[PDB]
Amino acid sequence: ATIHVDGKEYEVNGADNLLEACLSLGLDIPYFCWHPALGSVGACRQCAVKQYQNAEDTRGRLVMSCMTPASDGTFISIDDEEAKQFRESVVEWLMTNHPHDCPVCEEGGNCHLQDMTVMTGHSFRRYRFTKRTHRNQDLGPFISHEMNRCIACYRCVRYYKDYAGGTDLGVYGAHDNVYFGRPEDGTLESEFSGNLVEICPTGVFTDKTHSERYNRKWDMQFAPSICQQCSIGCNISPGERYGELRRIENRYNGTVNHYFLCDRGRFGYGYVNLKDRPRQPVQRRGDDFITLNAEQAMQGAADILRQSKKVIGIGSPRASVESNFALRELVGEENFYTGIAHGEQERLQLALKVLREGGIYTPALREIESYDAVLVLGEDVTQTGARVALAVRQAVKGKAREMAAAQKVADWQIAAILNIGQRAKHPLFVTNVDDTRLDDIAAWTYRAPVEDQARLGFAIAHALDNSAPAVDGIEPELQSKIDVIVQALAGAKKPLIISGTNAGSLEVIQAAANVAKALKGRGADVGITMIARSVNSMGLGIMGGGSLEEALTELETGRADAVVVLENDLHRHASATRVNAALAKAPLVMVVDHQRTAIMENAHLVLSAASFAESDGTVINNEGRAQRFFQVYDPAYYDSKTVMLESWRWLHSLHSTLLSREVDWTQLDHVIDAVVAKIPELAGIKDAAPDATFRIRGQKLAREPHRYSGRTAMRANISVHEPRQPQDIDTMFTFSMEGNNQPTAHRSQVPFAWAPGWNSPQAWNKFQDEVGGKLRFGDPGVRLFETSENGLDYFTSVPARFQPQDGKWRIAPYYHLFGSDELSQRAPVFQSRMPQPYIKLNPADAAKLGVNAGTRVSFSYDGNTVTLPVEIAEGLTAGQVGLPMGMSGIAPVLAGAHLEDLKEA
Amino acid sequence: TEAGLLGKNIMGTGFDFELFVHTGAGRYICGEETALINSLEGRRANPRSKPPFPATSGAWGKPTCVNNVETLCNVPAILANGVEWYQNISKSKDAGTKLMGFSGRVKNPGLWELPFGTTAREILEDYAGGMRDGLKFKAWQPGGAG
Amino acid sequence: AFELSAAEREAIEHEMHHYEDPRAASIEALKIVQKQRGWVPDGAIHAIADVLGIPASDVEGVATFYSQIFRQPVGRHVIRYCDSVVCHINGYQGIQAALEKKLNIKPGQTTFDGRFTLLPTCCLGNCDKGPNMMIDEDTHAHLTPEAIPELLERYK
Ligand SMILES: Cc1cc2nc3c(=O)[nH]c(=O)nc-3n(C[C@H](O)[C@H](O)[C@H](O)COP(=O)(O)O)c2cc1C
Ligand code: SF4
Ligand code: SF4
Ligand code: SF4
Ligand code: FES
Ligand code: FES
Ligand SMILES: [Ca+2]
Repeated sequence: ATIHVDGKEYEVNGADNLLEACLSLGLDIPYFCWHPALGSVGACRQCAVKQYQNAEDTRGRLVMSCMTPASDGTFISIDDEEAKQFRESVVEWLMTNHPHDCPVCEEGGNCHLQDMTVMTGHSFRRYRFTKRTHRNQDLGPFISHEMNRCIACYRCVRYYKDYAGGTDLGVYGAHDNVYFGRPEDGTLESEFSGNLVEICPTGVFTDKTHSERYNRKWDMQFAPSICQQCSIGCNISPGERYGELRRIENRYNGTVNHYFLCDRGRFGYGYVNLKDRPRQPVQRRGDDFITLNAEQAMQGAADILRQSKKVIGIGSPRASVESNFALRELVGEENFYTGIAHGEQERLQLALKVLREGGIYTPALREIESYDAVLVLGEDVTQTGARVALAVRQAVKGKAREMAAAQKVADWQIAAILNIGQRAKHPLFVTNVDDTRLDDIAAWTYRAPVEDQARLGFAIAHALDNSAPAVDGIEPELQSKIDVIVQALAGAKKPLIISGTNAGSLEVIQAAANVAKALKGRGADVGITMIARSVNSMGLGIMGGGSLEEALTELETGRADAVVVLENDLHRHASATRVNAALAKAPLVMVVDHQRTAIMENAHLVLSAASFAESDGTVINNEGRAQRFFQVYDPAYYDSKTVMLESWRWLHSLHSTLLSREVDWTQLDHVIDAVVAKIPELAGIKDAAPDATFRIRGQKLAREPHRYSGRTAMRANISVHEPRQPQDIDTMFTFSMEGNNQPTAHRSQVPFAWAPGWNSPQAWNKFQDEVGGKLRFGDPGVRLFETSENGLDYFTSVPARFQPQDGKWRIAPYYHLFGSDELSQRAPVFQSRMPQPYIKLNPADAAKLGVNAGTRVSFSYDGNTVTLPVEIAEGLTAGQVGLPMGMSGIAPVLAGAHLEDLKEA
Repeated sequence: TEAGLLGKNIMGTGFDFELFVHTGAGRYICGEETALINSLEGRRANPRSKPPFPATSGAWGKPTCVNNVETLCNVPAILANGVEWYQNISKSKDAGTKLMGFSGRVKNPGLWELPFGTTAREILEDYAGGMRDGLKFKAWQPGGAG
Repeated sequence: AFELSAAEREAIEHEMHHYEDPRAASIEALKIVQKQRGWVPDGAIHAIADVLGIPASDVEGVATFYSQIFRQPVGRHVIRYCDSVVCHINGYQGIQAALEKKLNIKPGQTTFDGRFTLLPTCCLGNCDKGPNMMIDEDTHAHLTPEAIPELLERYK
């Protein structure tokens, strides 16, 4: 398509509207109510341009550029005097009721309304009458509410309801008394409510966790990092000030998590600021503790490990690929063990084998939204991999998109698309032990035990292909629902099968693989998605190693006397009594970690590892994509006594001091080259980011904005003499303003979005090739494995039906977005969001045991009895008991396990 | 409905039509046709952007036509007396009759059915009786508050 | 502690029968609850929402959008006087002054005994017979300030 803007000719996409086409070209049109992910509605009237009928037209007509298609031969003017006057008038109308709040408003310096007020050139007030005011609501621990600052742009309700599927936010009232919020005071129930603070162009919805320790955007130090709180791999921008992690902003990745995080990633960062974190290496002598510097810790640990007969290693899916590899190098591959349990490891390697040997393409998170039928087997996606649930919601709305495209409706005119596709949607079939948050859009929800979910999957596979193994003993009603699922999946042009390791069953993953293979054999464009548990679960599975039980047997038989434990709370993957026994028996326990874990009282040496904010590394998401995270700040800048190093730096220095009796720390690229040389299956992590010698025209990439303030006063209470700038020999980023953050810079790693005149999150428009697309020179991260040419065979081990047993309660997992990821539970703001741990019972089982709702019942596991209060769960089938995985005292390894002597307390 | 003019198989022609009455809740914006459609769907009566028009995707995404009471009341006379009768009511560009009237401080405020092309002074003086005694005509609005 | 009665619920489902989407019965459900109880209390929003299968935010947005759906308690009789342009020409301000003198309240307020709620309203479609006002279901036209105290005593 050809458009003519202010006399200049441009080539654009004819399926785009004029606002997105002009913003993709670098032109500046002010806008409020349009968002790239939400489409156009034409509410705020800010984006007015003057459209002419042809080239020889002089009058024109004011139109909304967001509501006008960028068709071939369009003639518009942005800098027309009437259009500029109207845009300034719209800003002025928004400013009549706006409170005098910018100094005490958390959006200041990051405010889209401030930027557009300046952009329209409106700075003189002639309105002299009263300003309307509003009372505020309490919205829960994460989002602060200030309705005085609202410009009624409807972005919040459109995102929250139409995009995110939330139900407790809305618009109320009338003409100029329109109020955006909840019907009453209460916590926002959506798992994606935290994106409101970036969606809202004003300071109505603000990050309350940031507001407790507020600082302005120009004062932050940013880095491009990866969210550690689950396996999805959403790109984030952690921003710090005065040594503490202050905020987590969304970092745009056009392939992964484009505009949106989940609330666990956005608000579950507070463990980094915990005061009980290890700051320096501590060694226990008798019952006392002494603090060493890094050189003495290396010398002493190397001497003691050299004296030992066999050192074994216990990695973690928390830790990066470099640190796990450095542990495997320090102790040896045969003496290296993965820190996860045997069944967890078997499910993880089966998921990996399906992903990289199943012959079926695994889509990225953005690509999930294009599939026209979704079958979720076992995985409670909203509580474990929430952004996948958001993408599946978009894929479900794909049917309304298709029916609107049949009627020649433009893809950005979102209200018309929603009107045409009233309640029609692509088929979603979710299976779980109970009800899920996807049930409001699911075509069918199967509440059954994990073996019954696997039997449903195998029956679906056999009904799609007769070569797949059959399931005997299917009820006619279940058979009819299976036929409904099979007819939906067979007629789909792009079916997606989602599963994961959180369901705690191998047969669920095998059933998902068999359904994917049956759909592949019919010539369909089937995709398969696996959901892992932690941030680098797939990296630990690719690296491999023995299970935690093998390391426990090594430490219990006594043939291993030294154990290194990296970034691992061992009680999550094994019983606490066995771990405590094996660590009390071991004459040397060394723990490299960044959080005060429960195995640090039996640890002879504790090394203060860095968290993700203070470290660099590579993590593998469940898609198979290697992603590099970068250090945000130097922990020794404000407190010079802090000895907090990268985990791979600690372990490499330990290996060097063991071999050559000399302390060499390392560089990061040397560890990357070591990983890709010893491990060919991790050879893709070299290309995840450029090395530390990468430059943009000779200069490094800046971590802090240009107007970073207080550089001669922020440490002046300690000493008036300014310290040296911290040196980053690890990466291509500099710990200073003296660097490059241009939107046109040839790079893929962007620490923060800022452009002149665009101080809000809308500067990501400037950092993109087209708005809502990808980053200009490609999204960061590369895929480790491609689709295999040949798939697997059908798994013939169909499990039997679940039979309840008397005195034997099968544990059904109940994951929570706030509580099932260990580090996020450590965050103090998650305690207010923390649900009370309730054990779920069937009405029949609770009636048999004579316990009502809210009564305390005690159950015995691993020879220990614990008491939990009863919540009645109707959907949970009999013979099962529901437990919240990952909580304080309930390990995720308990999922799929049995339980004995459940008695009323 | 009792006489067979509404419901199933109207006049033995196989045409099914059901007519409902939906009473409003007091907002002026609901009279706008797309906002009327939104209000009929049980939503806040915000109007919709056109295109698409309600004829293609209106009420619940279905083809929908919204018409005034007086237009629908003009339809049966057209279909009972013929097109050429309706075209010959007045010699004006707007065919047919129209309910016109005058309100305010006039002697006879009311409503009369007149052909298009009747002047405002004819409605004010002949039909409305002019202004009241001791009142001088300053201004007038032809067709409502807008 | 709100609970929908059997008659209210049955009327709501009968309204749901007339549409292809049960969301379209939200305004009529709110009006049914208002007709039974005088206004729509806070728990009625959640009750109507769970009957219709729509979120309570949608029901509250509808209820607060429409002026005739009362979300605050009113008196036993609601006087709604027209304050639009033709009744302004016909002299609604004398009617408003007479009503304020008789009831000793401002518009939007309720009398001390809870008998009358005074409300301005848009044009009642009775402009040739103005000034007009609406008491609970009756329209009174050709209003004069002298007839207001006599006509207000017909509603107890
Ligand atoms: C603010 C506004 C209020 C309106 N109110 C009414 C109304 O009350 N009654 C009506 O018939 N048309 C009203 N209309 C006009 C409608 O949009 C539409 O033209 C009409 O309902 C049906 O068109 P018709 O005249 O061809 O039958 C209103 C329009 C606007 C912009
Ligand atoms: S929302 Fe923006 S313009 Fe309004 S007070 Fe806050 S910083 Fe200022
Ligand atoms: S609260 Fe924010 S996002 Fe919502 S309408 Fe107001 S300004 Fe827009
Ligand atoms: S979905 Fe997972 S990776 Fe993404 S923000 Fe949430 S916890 Fe982090
Ligand atoms: S951005 Fe176009 S009208 Fe709001
Ligand atoms: S102006 Fe009052 S009834 Fe119309
Ligand atoms: Ca570093």
